[PDB]
Amino acid sequence: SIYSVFKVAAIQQILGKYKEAVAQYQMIIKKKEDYVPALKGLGECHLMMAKAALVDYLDGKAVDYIEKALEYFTCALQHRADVSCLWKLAGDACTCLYAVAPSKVNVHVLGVLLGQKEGKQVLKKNELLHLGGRCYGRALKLMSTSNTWCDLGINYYRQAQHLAETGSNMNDLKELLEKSLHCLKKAVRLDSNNHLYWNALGVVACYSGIGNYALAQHCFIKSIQSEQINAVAWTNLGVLYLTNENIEQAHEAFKMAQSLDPSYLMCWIGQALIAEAVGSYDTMDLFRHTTELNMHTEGALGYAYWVCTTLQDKSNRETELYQYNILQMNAIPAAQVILNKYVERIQNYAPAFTMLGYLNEHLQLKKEAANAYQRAILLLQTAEDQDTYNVAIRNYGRLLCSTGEYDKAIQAFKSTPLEVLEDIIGFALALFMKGLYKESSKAYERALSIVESEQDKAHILTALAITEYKQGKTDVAKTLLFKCSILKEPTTESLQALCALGLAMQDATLSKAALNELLKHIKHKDSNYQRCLLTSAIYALQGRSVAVQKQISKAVHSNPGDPALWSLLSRVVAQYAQRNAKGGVVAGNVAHILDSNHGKKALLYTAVNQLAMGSSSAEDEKNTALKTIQKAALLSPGDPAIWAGLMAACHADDKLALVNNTQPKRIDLYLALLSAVSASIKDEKFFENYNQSLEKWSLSQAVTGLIDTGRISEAETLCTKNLKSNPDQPAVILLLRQVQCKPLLESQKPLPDAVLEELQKTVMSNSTSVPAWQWLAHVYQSQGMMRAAEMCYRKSLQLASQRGSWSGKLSSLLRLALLALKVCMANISNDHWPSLVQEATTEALKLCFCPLAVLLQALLQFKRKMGARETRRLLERVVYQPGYPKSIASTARWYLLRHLYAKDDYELIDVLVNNAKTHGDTRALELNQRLSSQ
Amino acid sequence: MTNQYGILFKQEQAHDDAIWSVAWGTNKKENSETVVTGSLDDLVKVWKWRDERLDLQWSLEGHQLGVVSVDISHTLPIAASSSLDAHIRLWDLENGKQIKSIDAGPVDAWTLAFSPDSQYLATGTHVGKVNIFGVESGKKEYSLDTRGKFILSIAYSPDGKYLASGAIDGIINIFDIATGKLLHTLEGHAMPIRSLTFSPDSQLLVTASDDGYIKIYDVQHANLAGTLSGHASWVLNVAFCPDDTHFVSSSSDKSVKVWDVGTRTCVHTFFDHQDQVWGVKYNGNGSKIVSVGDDQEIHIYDCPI
Amino acid sequence: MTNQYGILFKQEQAHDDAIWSVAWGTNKKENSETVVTGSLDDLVKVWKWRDERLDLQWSLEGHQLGVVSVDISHTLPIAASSSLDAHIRLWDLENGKQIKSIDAGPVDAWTLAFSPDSQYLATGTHVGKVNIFGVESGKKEYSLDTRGKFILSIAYSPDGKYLASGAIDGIINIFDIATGKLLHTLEGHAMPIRSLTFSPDSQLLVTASDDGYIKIYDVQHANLAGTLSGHASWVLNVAFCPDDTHFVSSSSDKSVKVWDVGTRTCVHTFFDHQDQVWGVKYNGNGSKIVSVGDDQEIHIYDCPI
Amino acid sequence: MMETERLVLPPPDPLDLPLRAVELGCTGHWELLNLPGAPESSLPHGLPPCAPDLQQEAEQLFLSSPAWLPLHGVEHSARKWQRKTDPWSLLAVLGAPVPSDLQAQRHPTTGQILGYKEVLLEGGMDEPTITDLNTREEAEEEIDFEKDLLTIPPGFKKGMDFA
Repeated sequence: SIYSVFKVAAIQQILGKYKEAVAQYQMIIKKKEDYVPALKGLGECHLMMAKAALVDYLDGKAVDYIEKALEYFTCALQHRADVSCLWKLAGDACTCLYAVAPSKVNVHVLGVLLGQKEGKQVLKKNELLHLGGRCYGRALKLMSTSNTWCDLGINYYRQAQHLAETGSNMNDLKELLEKSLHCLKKAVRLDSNNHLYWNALGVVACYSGIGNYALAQHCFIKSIQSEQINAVAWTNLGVLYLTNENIEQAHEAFKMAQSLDPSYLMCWIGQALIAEAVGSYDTMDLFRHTTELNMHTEGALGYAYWVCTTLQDKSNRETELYQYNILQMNAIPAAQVILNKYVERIQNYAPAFTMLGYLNEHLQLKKEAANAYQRAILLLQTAEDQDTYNVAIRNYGRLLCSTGEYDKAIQAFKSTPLEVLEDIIGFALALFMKGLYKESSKAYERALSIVESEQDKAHILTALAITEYKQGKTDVAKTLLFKCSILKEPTTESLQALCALGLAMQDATLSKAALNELLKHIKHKDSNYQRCLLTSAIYALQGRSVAVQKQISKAVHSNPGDPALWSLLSRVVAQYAQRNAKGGVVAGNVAHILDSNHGKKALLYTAVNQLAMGSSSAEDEKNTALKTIQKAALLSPGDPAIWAGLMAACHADDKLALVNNTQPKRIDLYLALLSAVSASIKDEKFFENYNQSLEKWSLSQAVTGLIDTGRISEAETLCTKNLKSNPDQPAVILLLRQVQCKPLLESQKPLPDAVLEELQKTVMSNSTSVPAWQWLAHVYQSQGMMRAAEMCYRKSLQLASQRGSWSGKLSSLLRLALLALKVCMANISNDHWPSLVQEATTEALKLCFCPLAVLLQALLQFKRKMGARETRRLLERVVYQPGYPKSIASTARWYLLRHLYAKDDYELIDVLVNNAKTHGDTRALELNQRLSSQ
Repeated sequence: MTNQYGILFKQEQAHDDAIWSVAWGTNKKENSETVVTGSLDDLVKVWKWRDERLDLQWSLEGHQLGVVSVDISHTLPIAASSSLDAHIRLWDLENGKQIKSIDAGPVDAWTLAFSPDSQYLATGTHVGKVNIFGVESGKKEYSLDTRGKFILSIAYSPDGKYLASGAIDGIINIFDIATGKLLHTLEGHAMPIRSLTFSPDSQLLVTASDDGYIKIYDVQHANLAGTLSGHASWVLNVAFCPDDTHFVSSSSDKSVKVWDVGTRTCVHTFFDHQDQVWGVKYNGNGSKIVSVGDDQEIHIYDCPI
Repeated sequence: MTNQYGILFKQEQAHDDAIWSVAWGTNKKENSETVVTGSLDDLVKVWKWRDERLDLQWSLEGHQLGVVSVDISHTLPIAASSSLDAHIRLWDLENGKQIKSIDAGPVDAWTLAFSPDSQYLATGTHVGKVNIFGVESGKKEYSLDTRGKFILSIAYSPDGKYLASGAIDGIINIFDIATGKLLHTLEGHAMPIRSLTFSPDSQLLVTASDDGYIKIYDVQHANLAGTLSGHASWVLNVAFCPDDTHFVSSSSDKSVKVWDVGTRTCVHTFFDHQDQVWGVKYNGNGSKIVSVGDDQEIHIYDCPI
Repeated sequence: MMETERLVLPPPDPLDLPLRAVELGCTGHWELLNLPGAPESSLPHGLPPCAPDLQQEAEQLFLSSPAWLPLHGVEHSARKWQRKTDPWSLLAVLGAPVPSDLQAQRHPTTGQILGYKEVLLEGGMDEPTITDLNTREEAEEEIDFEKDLLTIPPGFKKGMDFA
């Protein structure tokens, strides 16, 4: 039996969950394709969902639902054409899509409805209304009831309303109005006890084309009398009274209706309209509540107008009305959504489009603002065009120029009369942005000639100096900025521009004067970052490189907040004076703690500071450079510096794992990271020199890592591709030479002096780089040339000392000391290498406190002597004084135990043995036992 | 009116570092309730909620850098994970030993998402495209192309034929699986999105952005249903309930909030998770909520129907 | 009526940069007159006033960033200093070699203050707490917690059992050492305080703020005795005299003024210190005044009883 | 420089071990490995580039363009709009409920469904020219809406009057 399942589905439909009922109806229709009740149920369900969608602002969903309902309704009408239920539902479906965005409604109706049965056709709104009227007439013919009469009247009213709205005709709708009035009076006379019929009669009577207000009032009173709880009739009377200058009685009627129904929107809108008409203080709150309730157009427009006016006025910033209204309630986003829905529904109001554009501009939604301005332009060409259209043109041009598209912006600013300051200045800015500085400069002098509001004049002078400077010719721009300064009151932007222009040259004195001027009498500026950055750049230009840290520390002390200052301090200690690496790490961590959106740069800077520091920690996990760089990469995977730091951290972790000798990890990802670096570099506006340095460093480090790991073929292919892409540059040829020389010379083999000479020539090719000199010294040592390696080390040392570097000097000193100590260990005559060791170690000790240098001194002295007690004293001092690395202490312990076993003191040997046992060691104890059993 | 909410379970220290992703999968017909988490490490530990607590079952590993995203399938027992290591290795999840391993850099794949039939495992790349691989079949058969910046999020509708993608600077693109042609692009926000998800019987698309706002869009058109603004810091993850009445969002202000689409309001807020929360997910039926944070704790909540 | 005042000593260049803090300690029973200063460097140089001049004795160092606060004890010979380096290393002050070194960031400790018995060394953090360490005993045994912003000033009553704390935005909290419970909060100003001090037989609390006003509060209640407004620029440090009759305040307008609590008026003003003055302190008996400025100069004054 | 090669003995000596140094970080931190080979220095090429220098940064902050000036700001335009209201859009009309349910039929005795007929609640099917003409055919109550009209609303003392 099918009747039981159909009734189950009908029950399911009554208690909501319409989608399941639709699915059930489809399943029932599957077995039998001609069951009429299922088609009727589907049509009713589709109509109700369409009306529910129309409750919100979803026009496409509604149109689709009506089309589906119409298809199902005609499918059911194919089988049973004598049923008033189907005819009335078809009429309802046809007339339901009223007052919904004309020129957006296009419905496909198929088959018998449009006369002769012909495929599928497309009908417009008026044709759909005519079909609905026809269906209503058929339903009336099959069944004469006052309800269908009223429905036909409402259909005629909708048809007349649509005809009137578009302005298609006037005075030719009188027949339709007469028909609607007759149908509604006939319906109300068939049963004069229904508030619905009375209210409908009143509404149709009060139409602007008829205006029979006495009959409307009579009908509304009758509808109220028929049934006591009639909020709709009461609020209709209140609206009628309000529009006929009856504020008091309209307020009374709206208050009674509100009391009778607390959740009705029209009565609230009426209350808001009276409050606005009387000029109260809670009009904005009433409009916000109305908009929140059910999203109606009138409350939408009122709230939008009030918010726009409040934003436009600039003297309310601290009156506690603007603050609460526009910050505690988050007015702007709600207003924005409201305006999208309103413009979707109506879409023929240029002022509404302009308000939406203004809010989107304020919200940094420039693309939507440009689209809204475009729609306003299309609507406004056929207008009075004095104020509305020219302002629309200017705003569209400004927004278009802001989002690229410079040629279209230039065209848009061409298509307007250039007699106002705004249009000329926007045209000048767009012209400058594309290039073509000369016409921009002419327009800017024109603006200067027109200008008033002297602050604006000063800004125009600053703009003239900037654009003139972009054309070179700095002297006249300097005189223009001086002229701006002489003016009665300078502006902060002009002084900043003058200071930056002075910074561009190497003069450094005009910049000091401009900075002094800014500091003397300007305090209303609330941006410590810009002034601190300018002062730091001023100090850094003269090449001092130390007073920068003092100035930034002073700024941080003055303002302990402002995480930007902490980030700047971290960055500056990362770049200049990289000896306070711990302080830089601390500053980066603090900057990350103080806020959230600075975490990216703060973590980058502290990661680089940790990398510079090395491993000067307690060997604690979860706090290493790798962890912080991974956190930074997660926070913002857009910048190249994070990937470069990832490369550096991977290389350092590889070296640390080799040193601890547990396992190599993170072996082969350099190519992917390099590709990521290139891809992320390609998308920046301009950092040309910085980008080139970044790419060079990344490529060189990647090649070095591949060489170290053992992928010689991949490195060689990369180098060959790089050298094929562009003509030769010395750095890449040196890199290729290093790649090529890995197979040869790891194992002992002699090489021709010819190969040495080309290599030396290539090293000479790109000079002033300490790494290459140190590498060539190492190569010389590996083949064996003590004098050549020493000369190269001296050259690298002198180069590092002249260039002001410090790590290179120390590295050169230590390498020279190691080489000389090595050649001395071969017990060769011509004892000048020990003198070289002594001089190098003395210089290193003068530089800083180097345990490696003192150990080298002790080792040389130990080679020279052994009888002397002092050697033993020195070795015990080195091995016993704290604050020493494990390996150096182990070596000192080893040599001390050797020397004392030679000196045959078992008590001291036991002291060394137990001292080794308290710490962790194996080699010293192994050799101790080995020499115990001689 | 607001229902009774309770934790009923708090884990002290699940991992050793910050947890970045979590996935709850009721894949098998009976009560499996498998939970897989990845946390700034090689560890992809798999937990199980048997009756009232979590018991550790698998500690499968084999990665070299921190895993940034994990996901689990509902049809077959399988799991996938990606890291900065540039390797998408998918695990068996029953014995847990490295079924496959796919090579793809951060310029080739960022986040993971299984297909509704668990067949494609699409990812997003730096150049803006959406690379689609093939499980058990091959690598990189084709990829849908959009003209934009770095792409972060990839989302699948629970019925197919749709594929959303959020990107840096807020541009949102929508593709159709049936044809593969760009239907319409939504401007969205002016800040990175980093979170997207659909709903069952998909007709609503919910976006979370970096400025704290939550947009409610409507699929097949460009109509937005509203904007929800209740959070104070960045919003990182949003998960939707199995019935279309609520959805849970986790922000960077150490607060996990659950909203309701019907009335567009915050029904409840939980004050836990002393540090940032990087992931929230629902279970098979809308009764419990899991949440993992930057601090090393795994929290399970209870939300009655 | 105003007494005769004279400098009698001016130092040309004590350090190379701006001086940020100064401490005067008459620790030993005999005439020690030890002065310790820290100035935008690693240098924590210790000076000594033997008969009529200052003689440099120790130039101990070992910091990496600028030292922001220094303090000296009156019972035992000891000193402490903190910097942006995130290290509180306390010196011996007799031989001056790094007795200890405590790790605490700017998120853990900002300023220093010795206990009346020189036992606790409380500091203030960003999150609002007051971290208390232990000299010669241990690190971070406990900390009083308040829910506020960055804390700047820490003051001890000369008999104990009290602890005041000024903070950015002007909120002032008062704690009792015996129990550690918040007694009462004074709204104060709406801007940072950065200066606090008690008085002997403590019944008066004097506050200095960033707007130029000087409030005089009374402990054990919330009654304010008046507001002193004589300065033109920011007020940075305020020190109270050993006898409850005067107190010295230093502002940012290059002027050092001495007030009187009884009548609340400025008895005298010194027009020296061409740049900002960052610290003023009294000596054991109320006869001399020390003042350090942004310019590298050390000034000692004379105030007759 | 002579360029005389200088051969060093191949065996170091078992009793003594080689000297292999490693450099860690820029800020001096060395150590000593046991195993003779590369100098094995970390970050051979220096620290990476990090952020650009302050001079370029200030050149870029201002001297990029005049777009950061406040004459091309969101302010400095002095806009204004003109308010139009429309009370008439606050009128509401409702639709009458359907007058039939289309209830099934039943055979009397051994209940079975013969068909469906439309019950009331409490040629050439193309709809040609279906309009209604020749109105005023029945008598319902003969009510008059044109002569005696109400003026006094319920609850209200007097009513607004129209000529």
